[PDB]
Amino acid sequence: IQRTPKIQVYSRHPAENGKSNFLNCYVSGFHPSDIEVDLLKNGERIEKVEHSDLSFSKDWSFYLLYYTEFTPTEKDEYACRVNHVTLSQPKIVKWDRDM
Amino acid sequence: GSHSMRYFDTAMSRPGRGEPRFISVGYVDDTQFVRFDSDAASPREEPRAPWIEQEGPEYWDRNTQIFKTNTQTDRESLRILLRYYNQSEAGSHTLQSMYGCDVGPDGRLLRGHNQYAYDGKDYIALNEDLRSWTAADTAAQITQRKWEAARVAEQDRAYLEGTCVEWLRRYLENGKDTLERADPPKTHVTHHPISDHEATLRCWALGFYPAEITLTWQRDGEDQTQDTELVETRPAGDRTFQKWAAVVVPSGEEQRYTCHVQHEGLPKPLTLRWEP
Amino acid sequence: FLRGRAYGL
Repeated sequence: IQRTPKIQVYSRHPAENGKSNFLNCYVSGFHPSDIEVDLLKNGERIEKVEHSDLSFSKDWSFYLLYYTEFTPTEKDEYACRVNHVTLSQPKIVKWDRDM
Repeated sequence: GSHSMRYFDTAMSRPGRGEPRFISVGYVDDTQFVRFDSDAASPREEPRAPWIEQEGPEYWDRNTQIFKTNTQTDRESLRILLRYYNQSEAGSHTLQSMYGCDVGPDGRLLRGHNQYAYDGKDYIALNEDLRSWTAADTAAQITQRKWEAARVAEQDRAYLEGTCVEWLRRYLENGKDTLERADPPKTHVTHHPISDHEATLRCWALGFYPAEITLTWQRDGEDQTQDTELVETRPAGDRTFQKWAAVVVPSGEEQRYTCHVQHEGLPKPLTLRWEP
Repeated sequence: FLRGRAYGL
């Protein structure tokens, strides 16, 4: 009936402190299409987050890319918060440079 | 190389919230080039697909009219589906379809596609023969009988062998600088200890186009498929894709592992290892 | 280029 989203958080280019980049939250494998996605900076919602147009894979499950321009630093924490009809509460996925 | 054209169509009912929202997204391989949305007056073109801008009014007029016709059909098909599945008018439902063509280097048809789903499940599909239908259940058998009687497969095959093939060929010509260019992956292997006796070897592939790629790990020249963690290929946001494959190896045995990378952008498959 | 739906379900 319903499918829970897979979540990946990562940067467009390999992370470099001080260097401008894009922070990405790829949500995929979910059904139905309504989803709530936020990018967080030190636990707070980032404003001006853009997203791709809703599409779907060969198995019919939906996918979207959420992204924002950012400049990483050693100290700053980034995460992606996602909510879907299949989730009891929002799911938080932390940005880890090695993934 | 080989190419595809696909439209991904979604119609989602939302009772008490207006008519069902209808969206048709067009792609050439992994490049989105057009989007039609019932929530929008005119279509949107992709900046990464500037080659579509040279189409002119006749193309946009006819495509806008086909989309409007498709919005009405899909909204009607959504009402009929509730009857086919004995469903209430209260719930939200999704009708999806994906169709298009695959062509070889000579631009000749390799295969056509036209499948539909209701609520995430296969509903009806045009078989590879472009003549017969696979109905998933008894409700889709009613659609199947109605389409055999109306000879719909012939009309869809015509689009798939005709319009679909000829327009992809034209899109590939107009967008030759990008659509015809394969960007090879940039690769490297990272290493992270898990414990005092195991370490993760992660083989990375970045900046590649198209999305299609094979990342495998071998230990002593033997494929490690069962033990390899493989993430889903993901978009970078600049048209390119990224993917990694990771293996858990006994510490000190890293050099017995080799990552194998196959991608259209590469003249031959790459082999790489952890370089401490 | 879009395909027009030949018939509904």
